[PDB]
Amino acid sequence: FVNQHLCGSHLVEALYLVCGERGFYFTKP
Amino acid sequence: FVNQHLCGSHLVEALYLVCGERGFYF
Amino acid sequence: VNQHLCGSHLVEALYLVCGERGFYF
Amino acid sequence: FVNQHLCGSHLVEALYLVCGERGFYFT
Amino acid sequence: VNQHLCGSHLVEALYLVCGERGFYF
Amino acid sequence: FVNQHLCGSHLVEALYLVCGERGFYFT
Amino acid sequence: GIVEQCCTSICSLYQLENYCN
Amino acid sequence: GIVEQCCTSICSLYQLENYCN
Amino acid sequence: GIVEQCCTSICSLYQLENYCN
Amino acid sequence: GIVEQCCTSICSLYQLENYCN
Amino acid sequence: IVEQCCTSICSLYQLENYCN
Amino acid sequence: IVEQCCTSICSLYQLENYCN
Ligand SMILES: [Cl-]
Ligand SMILES: [Cl-]
Ligand SMILES: [Zn+2]
Ligand SMILES: [Zn+2]
Repeated sequence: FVNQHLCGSHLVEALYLVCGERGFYFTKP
Repeated sequence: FVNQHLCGSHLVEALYLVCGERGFYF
Repeated sequence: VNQHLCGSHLVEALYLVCGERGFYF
Repeated sequence: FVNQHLCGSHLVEALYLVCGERGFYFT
Repeated sequence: VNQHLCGSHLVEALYLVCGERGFYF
Repeated sequence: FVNQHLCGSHLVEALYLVCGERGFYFT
Repeated sequence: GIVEQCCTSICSLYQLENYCN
Repeated sequence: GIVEQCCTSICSLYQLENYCN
Repeated sequence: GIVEQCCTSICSLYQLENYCN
Repeated sequence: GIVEQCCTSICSLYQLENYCN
Repeated sequence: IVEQCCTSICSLYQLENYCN
Repeated sequence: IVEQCCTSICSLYQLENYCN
């Protein structure tokens, strides 16, 4: 799961630059 | 707001390494 | 110099927001 | 892919370095 | 080079999970 | 300093690069 | 759910937004 | 909420985990 | 130089967007 | 060397931990 | 250099050459 | 290196005198 993971890394770098202020809930299944 | 932002960045890098399946709020 | 390292995040956000676009440094 | 998205983010970073004043540029 | 890059996330998760120590290189 | 943390996240990432085999240590 | 939904393939900035509250 | 919580000063791994459901 | 502008205030998603090529 | 080991399974947090000086 | 250097590693007489 | 190199900048002839 090396790579779900190198990724979920850069995803979250990213929801962040983006939900700006309303933010979000992150279910990893 | 340059440097908050340089930083929210290095943050959510790090939430993720760490919550892994339960999800998160806030 | 900050400018030699912002130079480096800028070089990277520029690199996610700029998506594919790139940038001159 | 999420994988090379990730590698470029890396070289941008190397040239900034060798060249100096002299600079360098990245596409 | 995954290895020279995971070598650099790893020199960085190693530089984040490893902090000051440095690492053998 | 989130700022030199953030600069060394960056030099490590740099000598990894200059010395090559010979390595270099980053200490 | 979002991972099921963004790791293998890149999510841009909008999608990423439903999952916003 | 979390920003306020981690930007000028370095956040280590466990803080980060509360915000977890 | 940009070095001199975004490294000087933040740019919204909307302002970075400004040095991109 | 390291590059050899974590770069193959994830290392839970547990396994990265092995290369630090 | 993404590809010269994302597939094998590059020297500095070599990255010298990528300035100015 | 942080002197010759984080507040000004080092060149690599100079970063080379830092290798093994
Ligand atoms: Cl990577
Ligand atoms: Cl930085
Ligand atoms: Zn990476
Ligand atoms: Zn940085």
